[PDB]
Amino acid sequence: MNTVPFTSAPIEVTIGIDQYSFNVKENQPFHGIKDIPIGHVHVIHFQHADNSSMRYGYWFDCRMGNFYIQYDPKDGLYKMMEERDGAKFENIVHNFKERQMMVSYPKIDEDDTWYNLTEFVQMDKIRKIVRKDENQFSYVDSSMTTVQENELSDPAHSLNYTVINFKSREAIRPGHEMEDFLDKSYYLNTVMLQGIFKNSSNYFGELQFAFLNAMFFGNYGSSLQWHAMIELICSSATVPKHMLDKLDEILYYQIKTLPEQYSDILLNERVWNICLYSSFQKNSLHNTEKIMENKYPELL
Amino acid sequence: GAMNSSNYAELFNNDIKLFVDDTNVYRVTVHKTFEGNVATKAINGCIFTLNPKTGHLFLKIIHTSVWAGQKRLSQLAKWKTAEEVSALVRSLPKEEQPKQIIVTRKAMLDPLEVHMLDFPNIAIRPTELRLPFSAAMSIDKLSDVVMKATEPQMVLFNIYDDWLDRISSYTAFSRLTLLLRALKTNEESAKMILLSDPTITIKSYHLWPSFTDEQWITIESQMRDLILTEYGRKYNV
Repeated sequence: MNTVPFTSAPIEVTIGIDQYSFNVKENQPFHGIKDIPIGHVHVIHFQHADNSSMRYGYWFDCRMGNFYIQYDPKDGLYKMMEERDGAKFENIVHNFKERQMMVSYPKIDEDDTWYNLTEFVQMDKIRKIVRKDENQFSYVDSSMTTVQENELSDPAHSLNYTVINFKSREAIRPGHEMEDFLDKSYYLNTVMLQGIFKNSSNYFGELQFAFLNAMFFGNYGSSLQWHAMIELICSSATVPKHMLDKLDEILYYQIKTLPEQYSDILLNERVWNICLYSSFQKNSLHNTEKIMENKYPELL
Repeated sequence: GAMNSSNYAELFNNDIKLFVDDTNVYRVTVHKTFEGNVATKAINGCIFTLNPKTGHLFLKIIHTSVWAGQKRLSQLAKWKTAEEVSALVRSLPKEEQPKQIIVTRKAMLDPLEVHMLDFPNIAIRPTELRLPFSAAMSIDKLSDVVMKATEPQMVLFNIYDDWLDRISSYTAFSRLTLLLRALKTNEESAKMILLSDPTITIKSYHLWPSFTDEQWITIESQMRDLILTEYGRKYNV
């Protein structure tokens, strides 16, 4: 069980850790988050009480170093940093725990929600989508644009999701225009799975990371990426059976976790209607179709 | 985006453009089978590809053999149309290639866009205009070459005959759309109006009769009257 200490909390802020969240008051003696489960990526996220615009946060894995949060009064945000001195860090964490100034990652033992949302998400893949190679952790916020969004403007601060475009030469083989446009199996299996992702795990990892950025930061380009990756599979007549079974589970936990109040901005009516009712895979997502029909029948 | 009443003069500027109409590509007669079920029999069709500035018509005849053993023919017809338009653009010298293609039906946008990915500088556009190009098979000489075809064939026409010697493109296109609108609303009546006076003939190298300027005005008036009558009938107004 790992710890992300905080130097202090000088400004009033809602703090998120994965799917949990806590209100901290201006100058409240809050010194961080303990009992963080080893074995998963995590995201620690922020919304200032005074500016409910700019949700922002840090993807990290405690196996990769000792990480703390410290408020920067110049840049006006909670910043993640690495402590390279192992003994200084253990000594800081031990004091804050003794003084019980830390909230406990509040995991219910029965509850596999975070595992289910992050099954294929790897910290090494996050660091290729979010490029800042001098840090072991990755910053994301509401306003960051995707490489694809920039083509249709600062590359340093962009989300480098794999570009998917159904009306592109990459997607359509010369002489198989109608076939490749109505059945995207070629684009999914040869171009994307064998060509770029190499395996279904890396594909699912990017899909899951795009969803979580959409949900935790309301990042619009992430939302577009998540829908595109769903639609490419649902619009393919030929998908390995294990990928369909696993997609059903992934989407089930995503729909189960989505705040009921955000379904109107985070869910694309056209894509979901097409995927559940018209697509080749319309009969292949039983768990996903049941939770969508019971929780968001309006959208459908 | 879409071509409408507001951006109408753009049709007659010096940027090469083509209208594509796919409404006569897939044509059937519906009949009873011996067992009393219904079946279709396909007949020859055509893609109607028109430069509205020059009057040049690229009539690609669609022979019934292209449908043999194919499923979902009304969907395939949109893709076949896009394949043939794409092949036509690639067969034209660069300086003759269109800068825009306007499709008369929105269902042609995705098929044409996907066939034309090699031509990112050619804009594919829909239109708000309700163009009567479906009535092209009411022009006797176009109907005759489609129905006699025994194989795939491209036939070049000028749908304005020699009118551009006397009138602007704008005026030629308005005359064309009025003739086709009449032919579409009441074919028999429209055709009586065009051929009633036997002294006015159709030249071997033309589609329409050799009307003087004065006779075109009378003809245009008869077509307007035909259209408004049928409108009162359709709508009991």
